[PDB]
Amino acid sequence: GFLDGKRILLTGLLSNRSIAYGIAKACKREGAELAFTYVGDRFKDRITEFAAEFGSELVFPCDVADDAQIDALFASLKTHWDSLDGLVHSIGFAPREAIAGDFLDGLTRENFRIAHDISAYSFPALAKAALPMLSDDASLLTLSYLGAERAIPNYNTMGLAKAALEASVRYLAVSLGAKGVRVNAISAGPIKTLAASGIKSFGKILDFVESNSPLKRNVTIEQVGNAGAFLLSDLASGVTAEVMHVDSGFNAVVG
Amino acid sequence: GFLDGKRILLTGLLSNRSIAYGIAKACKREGAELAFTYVGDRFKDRITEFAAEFGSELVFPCDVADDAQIDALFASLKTHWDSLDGLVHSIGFAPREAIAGDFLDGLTRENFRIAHDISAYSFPALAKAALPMLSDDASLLTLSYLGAERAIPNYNTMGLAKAALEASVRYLAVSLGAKGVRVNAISAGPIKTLAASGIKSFGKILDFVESNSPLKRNVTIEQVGNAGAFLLSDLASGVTAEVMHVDSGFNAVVG
Amino acid sequence: GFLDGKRILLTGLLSNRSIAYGIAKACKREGAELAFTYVGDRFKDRITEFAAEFGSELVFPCDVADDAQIDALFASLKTHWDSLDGLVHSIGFAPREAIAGDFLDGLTRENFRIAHDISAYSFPALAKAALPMLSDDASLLTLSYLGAERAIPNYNTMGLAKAALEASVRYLAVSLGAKGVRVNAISAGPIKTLAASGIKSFGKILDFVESNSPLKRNVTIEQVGNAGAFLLSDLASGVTAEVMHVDSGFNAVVG
Amino acid sequence: GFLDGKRILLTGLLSNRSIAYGIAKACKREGAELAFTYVGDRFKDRITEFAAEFGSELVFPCDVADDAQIDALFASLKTHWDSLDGLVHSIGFAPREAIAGDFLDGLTRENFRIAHDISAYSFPALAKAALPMLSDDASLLTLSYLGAERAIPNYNTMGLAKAALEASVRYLAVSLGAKGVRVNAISAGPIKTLAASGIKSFGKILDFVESNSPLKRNVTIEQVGNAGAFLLSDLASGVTAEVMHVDSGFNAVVG
Ligand SMILES: NC(=O)c1ccc[n+]([C@@H]2O[C@H](COP(=O)([O-])OP(=O)(O)OC[C@H]3O[C@@H](n4cnc5c(N)ncnc54)[C@H](O)[C@@H]3O)[C@@H](O)[C@H]2O)c1
Ligand SMILES: NC(=O)c1ccc[n+]([C@@H]2O[C@H](COP(=O)([O-])OP(=O)(O)OC[C@H]3O[C@@H](n4cnc5c(N)ncnc54)[C@H](O)[C@@H]3O)[C@@H](O)[C@H]2O)c1
Ligand SMILES: NC(=O)c1ccc[n+]([C@@H]2O[C@H](COP(=O)([O-])OP(=O)(O)OC[C@H]3O[C@@H](n4cnc5c(N)ncnc54)[C@H](O)[C@@H]3O)[C@@H](O)[C@H]2O)c1
Ligand SMILES: NC(=O)c1ccc[n+]([C@@H]2O[C@H](COP(=O)([O-])OP(=O)(O)OC[C@H]3O[C@@H](n4cnc5c(N)ncnc54)[C@H](O)[C@@H]3O)[C@@H](O)[C@H]2O)c1
Ligand SMILES: Oc1cc(Cl)ccc1Oc1ccc(Cl)cc1Cl
Ligand SMILES: Oc1cc(Cl)ccc1Oc1ccc(Cl)cc1Cl
Ligand SMILES: Oc1cc(Cl)ccc1Oc1ccc(Cl)cc1Cl
Ligand SMILES: Oc1cc(Cl)ccc1Oc1ccc(Cl)cc1Cl
Repeated sequence: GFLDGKRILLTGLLSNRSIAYGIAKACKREGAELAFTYVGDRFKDRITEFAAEFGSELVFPCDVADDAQIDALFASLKTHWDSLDGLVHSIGFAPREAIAGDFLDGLTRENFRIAHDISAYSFPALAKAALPMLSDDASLLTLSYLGAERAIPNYNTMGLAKAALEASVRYLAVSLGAKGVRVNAISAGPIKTLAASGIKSFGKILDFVESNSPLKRNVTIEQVGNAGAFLLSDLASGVTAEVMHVDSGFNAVVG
Repeated sequence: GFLDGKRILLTGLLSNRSIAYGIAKACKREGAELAFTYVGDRFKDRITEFAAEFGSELVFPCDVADDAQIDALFASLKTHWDSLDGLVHSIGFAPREAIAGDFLDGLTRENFRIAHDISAYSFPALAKAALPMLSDDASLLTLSYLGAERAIPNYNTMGLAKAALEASVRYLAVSLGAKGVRVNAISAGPIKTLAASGIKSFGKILDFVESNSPLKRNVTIEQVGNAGAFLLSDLASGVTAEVMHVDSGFNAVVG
Repeated sequence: GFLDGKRILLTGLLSNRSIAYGIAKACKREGAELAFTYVGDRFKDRITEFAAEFGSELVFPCDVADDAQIDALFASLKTHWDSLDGLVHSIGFAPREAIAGDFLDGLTRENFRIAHDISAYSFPALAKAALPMLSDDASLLTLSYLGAERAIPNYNTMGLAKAALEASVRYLAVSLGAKGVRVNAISAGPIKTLAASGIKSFGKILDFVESNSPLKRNVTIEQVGNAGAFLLSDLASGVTAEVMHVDSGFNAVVG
Repeated sequence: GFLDGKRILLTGLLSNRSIAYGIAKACKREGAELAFTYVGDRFKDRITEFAAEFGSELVFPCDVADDAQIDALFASLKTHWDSLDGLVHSIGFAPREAIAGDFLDGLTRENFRIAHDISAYSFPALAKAALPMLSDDASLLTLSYLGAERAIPNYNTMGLAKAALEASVRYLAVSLGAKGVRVNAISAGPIKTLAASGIKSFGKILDFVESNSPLKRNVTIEQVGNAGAFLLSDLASGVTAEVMHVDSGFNAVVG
């Protein structure tokens, strides 16, 4: 495949419906060696099964809230890999009331801090931590959503963080571009995942996109996965600082 | 003027070259009643002179880092005004190494938190706090910069925060829109202010914009001031969730 | 008013519900001297009444399809005015099948040519013809629609033309910017006008915008009129190459 | 490869330096069957060599200015293929004075018409003509430039046309989306091609992009070729109505 010999670290793989899971499957198919992260002592079993499922024994704990675990992540990976080719940032979180009902109702300084801490800062944080062992043609990938660019019901505080996330894609691309590293994001359409359950009336969003998107259909973690695999490969060596919509074209219309 | 009888609160007035100062002058000229905020026990004298200069006795301390001062601000304002017609958010801050040289060099979880805390969160924070005494045709205004949408040298972490700020403009517009309140931002071109001094090689930016902007000239706090006065007025009752460029058109070209 | 002593030529005034009519009323109120154009020998009477209604005797024929009438327009205006301060381009047209049903169904080389000829080319064309008699602080204004940036049902070929129109705003801004002339567009929300009648299911669009816009209301020619007067005035001397949304914020949300 | 069994028609292949040539090479590598078009009785020899070079005997004349040749193109192709999987629109033209010096100097109704006729209309025109023989998972691709979104020196009239082209990408995506057809564009960075020679001071642009792009390097027809191959493949089945930048990230920065 077009990822033969590429070593890729994936975050955010929580279940077999996770976006990170879709990307992992596509990357393995295209011939990459994978490494995974998990959050919390408990999930170690579930993620190891997933890793083994993709032919990997490399799993590392990393709660992006903790600077310690982040530095430890790449110190540990370095004992197995001396060169990192790909990094998949598929991580997001906000207190649930900050993504429910009215934007102001759920707004608190703490909710704001957490949402941006975990959903935005973590990307460039991981990048900075990985820099020393990044190959010269390395590719960094993150996941964003249309809510960053336009106001979407219930998305609220998460929207602000995503806007920051996308801005970081650009500033990262400039900082790491000299070395030859590319940084991109995929703005994915709605997908029924674990995290998606916390967004109020997510079903309304799925129905609406299926009805109004140009392709009249929702996207899959396979379609997002393939797009991700492409951006991580040398096929996209001309692409950086890009926010690529994988949403059946929904962003481009007025529903 | 087109602001006769409007009561407007302005933050960020620090010196006579401040953007907030430009907006203040324009609003007064168009007939508004002004109120001001200052940071730190010390600046009370300097801001009181400015307030008097605009025919106001209303100055209140407000460090947007402190929830207490924010709640106290509108509690105090309520003893003078029972109705707030306008709110000007002209506030920004990041640790200086976070806006110097390389994006990653200046990136730390703390620098990130501070920048977003003060430059982004504070806007919707003030909005939420002012909501109870906001008129039905009230208008909220904030200041942003091209660095949110494109990667600008040295702007770094501030770019991420501004992106979040612009996103909050949209989500605020939806939340307060029902009541009839409008929320907008002005994306101002570079202006030699106090804060601007902290941006490395700011002079290079001024020269470049003057040379490459369609109008071949930099903007003034009077031009930003007038635009702000417009957006705060009923003349712009059809405008909300808008990021208006006041930058001599620089954003629309490739220099 | 903030347009005292400004001489402004308005195209597109067809009925008292026209956007151009809204702009004219606002401009007169703020103290401008107005001049008007009409299409076809017949409408001369109706437009002269309107002109008189705004205290003007200056009406000139100008079918923007004809280079002759365009050059003649400013030759004639020059006999009354030696200096033009403002130009309002409120003109649009496409064959009706090109803005009905399916995009491809209504697509023909001729329909394409006409739509772009009248709706896009005419703006920079009028600009070029007016250049010799334009003041140094002159302001040019055109009207666009969200359909240029996103696909809107039935707008079809008109969307392509508007996209070109908005692009011309930018290139015009660069070309005339040196002299000191500003070029802008207002992206207006849906308004029940004569032309609007030709857009299939225009009523559905009005209802949708009223329901989903942040301000939960449609815009008026008065609100667009005021925005236009602002952009035409020195109050907006810092603004050029801008496409300003006057649509109750509709563009910024997902409905 | 990921294009095994796909039948793709390519326009715009003029020299081994053409963008279409880069795309052709990448598609063949990934396993597609190719067909080519040429303009003018004369170039038939040169294009047949190129086609043979990619293992194809299918070349058809098509001057997109002529409705006749366009209809004849797909009538002829239908005798060899009963199903078209891909269409590559790599065509552009404007009278040379329309892309030299000042925007207004080169502006004439005729120059405007031609530029939009050949560079914008031709895309949806070809699409409509190909519709009857398009497969349900077909993918259409066109080439655009940053000049559509921002004012670039000398690009002038071409910028307007590209803006229209990108708008057509969106309306096309909606019209053909129901059937399952995807429509996308690649916004390519500057590449030294035949057409590029007609843009005044093209060398200045190449140097500037190489110096200021995040990757500090210009792009190749191979990099654009790969991106194009991706968008034409099922790997990108989640992507439509997208304008993908392949420009080393240049668009995302301020140089
Ligand atoms: N699911 C969708 O419809 C959709 C659409 C667009 C964008 N996205 C974005 O895609 C990304 C991945 O979400 P998903 O939908 O694949 O979901 P998912 O819920 O299956 O996984 C989200 C992951 O985030 C991780 N995470 C949360 N807080 C963390 C922390 N403090 N430290 C480390 N990891 C943490 C979880 O462990 C989990 O693996 C998120 O940024 C989400 O906003 C999702
Ligand atoms: N100066 C420019 O060229 C320029 C360009 C675009 C945008 N902006 C934005 O305009 C706004 C005004 O900045 P300016 O350049 O006019 O500068 P200025 O330095 O005169 O004012 C900035 C203000 O921020 C205030 N501030 C900082 N930390 C604060 C805190 N914790 N609590 C409350 N207030 C705090 C300061 O007291 C000061 O009054 C900022 O948001 C800035 O990003 C400025
Ligand atoms: N009404 C809306 O909802 C809306 C929304 C967005 C944009 N617009 C834009 O507003 C502008 C004016 O539309 P309106 O709604 O005020 O309409 P209106 O229907 O009352 O007027 C249309 C105008 O087209 C002009 N016109 C047509 N062919 C012409 C030609 N060959 N030469 C000169 N003038 C010609 C006429 O003078 C007429 O006044 C158009 O560019 C339209 O696209 C309208
Ligand atoms: N080369 C660049 O730097 C660059 C960058 C971005 C976008 N583009 C776009 O890419 C496309 C191809 O440009 P290129 O640089 O690969 O160039 P190229 O000059 O080698 O090819 C341009 C093609 O236009 C075609 N063409 C011209 N007039 C035509 C007509 N009347 N009918 C049909 N076809 C006609 C010719 O077949 C020619 O091969 C154009 O749309 C151009 O705007 C080019
Ligand atoms: O960004 C998302 C967008 C959609 Cl449409 C669905 C799920 C998303 O992902 C999240 C949603 C809420 C929280 Cl709290 C965390 C995450 Cl990761
Ligand atoms: O945002 C700005 C943009 C420009 Cl071009 C110039 C000055 C700006 O204002 C600031 C810059 C840096 C910091 Cl830390 C704080 C502020 Cl208020
Ligand atoms: O552009 C418009 C957009 C809207 Cl929502 C309503 C009216 C518009 O104006 C026109 C619409 C169609 C044609 Cl043929 C001509 C014109 Cl002037
Ligand atoms: O769009 C382009 C952009 C660049 Cl940077 C270089 C070449 C381009 O393509 C053209 C430019 C001018 C003409 Cl007349 C024809 C074509 Cl095909």
